[PDB]
Amino acid sequence: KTVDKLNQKQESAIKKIDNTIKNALKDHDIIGTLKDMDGKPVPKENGGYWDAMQEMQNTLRGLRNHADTLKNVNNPEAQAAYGRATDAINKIESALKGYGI
Amino acid sequence: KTVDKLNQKQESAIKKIDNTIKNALKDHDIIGTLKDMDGKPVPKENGGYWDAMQEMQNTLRGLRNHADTLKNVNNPEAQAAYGRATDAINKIESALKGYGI
Amino acid sequence: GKIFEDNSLTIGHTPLVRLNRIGNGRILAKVESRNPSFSVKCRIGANMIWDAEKRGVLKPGVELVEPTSGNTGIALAYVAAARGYKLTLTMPETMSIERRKLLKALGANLVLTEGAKGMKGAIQKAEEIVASNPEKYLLLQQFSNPANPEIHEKTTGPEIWEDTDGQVDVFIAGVGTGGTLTGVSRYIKGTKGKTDLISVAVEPTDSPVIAQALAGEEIKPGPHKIQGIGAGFIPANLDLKLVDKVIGITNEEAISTARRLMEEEGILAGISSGAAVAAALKLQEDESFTNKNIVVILPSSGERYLSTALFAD
Amino acid sequence: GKIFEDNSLTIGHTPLVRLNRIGNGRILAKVESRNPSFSVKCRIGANMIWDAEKRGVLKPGVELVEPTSGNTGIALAYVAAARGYKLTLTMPETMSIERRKLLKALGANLVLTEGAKGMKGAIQKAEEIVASNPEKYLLLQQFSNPANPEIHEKTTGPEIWEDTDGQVDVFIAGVGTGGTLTGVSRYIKGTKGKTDLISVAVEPTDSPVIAQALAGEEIKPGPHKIQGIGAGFIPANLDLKLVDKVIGITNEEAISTARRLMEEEGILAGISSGAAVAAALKLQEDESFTNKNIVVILPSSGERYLSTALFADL
Repeated sequence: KTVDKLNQKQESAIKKIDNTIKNALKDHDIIGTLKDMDGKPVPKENGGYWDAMQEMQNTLRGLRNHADTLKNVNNPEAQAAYGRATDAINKIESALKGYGI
Repeated sequence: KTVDKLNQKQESAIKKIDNTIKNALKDHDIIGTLKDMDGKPVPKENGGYWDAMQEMQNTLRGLRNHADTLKNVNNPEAQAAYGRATDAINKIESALKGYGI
Repeated sequence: GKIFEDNSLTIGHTPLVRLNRIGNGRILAKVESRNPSFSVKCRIGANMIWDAEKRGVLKPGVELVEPTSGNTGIALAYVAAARGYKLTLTMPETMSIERRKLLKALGANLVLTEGAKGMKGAIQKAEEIVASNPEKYLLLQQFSNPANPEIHEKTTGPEIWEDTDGQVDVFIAGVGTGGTLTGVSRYIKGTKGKTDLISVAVEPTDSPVIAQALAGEEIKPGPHKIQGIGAGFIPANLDLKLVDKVIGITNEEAISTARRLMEEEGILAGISSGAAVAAALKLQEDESFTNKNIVVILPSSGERYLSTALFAD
Repeated sequence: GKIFEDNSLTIGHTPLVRLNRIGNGRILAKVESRNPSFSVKCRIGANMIWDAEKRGVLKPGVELVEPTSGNTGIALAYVAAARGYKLTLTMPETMSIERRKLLKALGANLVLTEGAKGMKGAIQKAEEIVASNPEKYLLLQQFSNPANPEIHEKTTGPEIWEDTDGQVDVFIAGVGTGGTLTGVSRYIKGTKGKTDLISVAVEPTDSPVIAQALAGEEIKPGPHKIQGIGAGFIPANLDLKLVDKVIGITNEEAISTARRLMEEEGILAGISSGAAVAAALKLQEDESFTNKNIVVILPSSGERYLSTALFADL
């Protein structure tokens, strides 16, 4: 019955995962991404145009990276975080799969 | 060398002709009518509001009637008014002839 | 098979569709939005320019110029893009952003004239532009130029003839330039020798100049909502000797019948398309026409008009 | 001659046009916006419903239901209008007013699902509606239903064969459902026995799942701007055994090339049309393909997209 101590790198990955889930997964973050996919951001910038698509890509890339860090780690706290990341990714992918078709 | 005195009816037609020209013919009246022809009329409630189309029809019908009244009258003041009416009708007709094609 | 050398050569061979829930089933609607720029005007955007080439007037350095606020601008724009010509269009500044965007994407040069001056303002500016260098610029003149009815005689008419197997009785077309009506009737009456054919012009009730003209009455045009027809005068490309009859349609009749084409027939339709079909419907009220085959022209798709009052609910 | 009994029978026989100023002149673009509802999807809006009649499941009282935010909604809407069926579409509430209006005019019943739930929200509601009365409702299922590639095999493919007189070398299509690519390739490779043909799928670089799948990599979809393709998974109607190759295209490449189609060729084109033509352009950089005949699909007209970023600079 083995359990390994998390390092800073892994404790960081867990911290960032729950953060980007709270702040970068809000409803208007997803709605914004969908409307950007329909071509209506609107593309003009009077400042703070925000490029929701780009943010959402970064959110995905981030989650996928922290998930990689925590995937095989023998700590249960790491595996719970890996689950939360995997879940978040599936929340996003279900929202945009098959959109616009 | 004959000249006839104008009656109440004709003096009225002369009065109405010059009024509808300053008041019911404005750039905003012609522009509004053109935009109504394109199917995009301005929403309630503005002064001198929509339908500019209906107003401009009323304006045309009015001018055409007063012109009819003044057409054969032997008075020079009547014929000058008839000219101003005829002119206004041509102003409007030149604006919308061939539009949207 | 067929490889078209450029998109202007893809015009025509628009389908003829039976209207099942509108009328008694003898109304055959020719859908003219099935075209490269998606309007009946595609036909003359091509052939007006083709013709200018054949006559030799259009050659290197020569640019095209036309006043139009309507589909003719879109038809000239895509053809000039496909055949590599410079196009300049004049229209009043009343033209919306979205419509400007559509013409610019097709590479047209847009000159917006003064709104209160209206359509004559544009016609003036176009002529002033041709006047600055009469050698450089070429004016197409959609209302006068005989290429316009010609293409309908060479293509549009033959199609109606071929697809109906000579059995068309009444032909109904709204009149913007008159080119469609003139040319089709000129093919069917003249070339196929059926003088039986009843050609019906459709105009708005609010600018009923064809009815005024056929009655010897003074010509008294007005503003109307049926976009694409109702020129407000008798254009040179309308030959009245071919016109047997004219039916006036109200703004409301056109808009309601346009909505019926989309919902009941699945056919995307603009106001003028509803107008022409409503004329066919009025013709079926007269009991002499009830057993007769009616081919009606459907000039444009409702999608083009999506921001307008055509969609109210 | 021909009288069509209703507008659904007018599908097809879209023109094949040589691109003169784009590429070297061997790119042949099939303009699929010349269709009753003006998209390549007109073809499956019809036969998905035709097929449903033939199988007998669609009969009196039975209404149609599909989740879609794209052209498939427009293609089902007009066919249900022409053949007299009751239609219900589910899409997220992100859909613009103008697009709603277009579907309503065609008589579709619209159910707007919760925006944050996205496209799964619509797919769920669609299933719940069919679940409420399985006898009354019929789900078309554009990604799985075999009627979808079938027309492309019966019509789209045959046309490409005939118009080119068997001389097509490369066939290029963006993949939304995969139906076009699958069915056309199935006609040209299978039925006319030309296995030489190179079938090239086009997807966005930001959701490159076909490239991931062909490399045995994990599937990692993302948001992209190319509307109509980039489903974000391998749809059942995409048969990979027919796919010889896949080219990923950037948002900017598709938009810039769409604009080139309208300005240089006179062809109204939406983003996905620029995408497919840009793939043909990338293929001509490889000098093994420079002399080959390339037929590329052009699914939609830019006019449909007139309010979007496809038209930016004034």
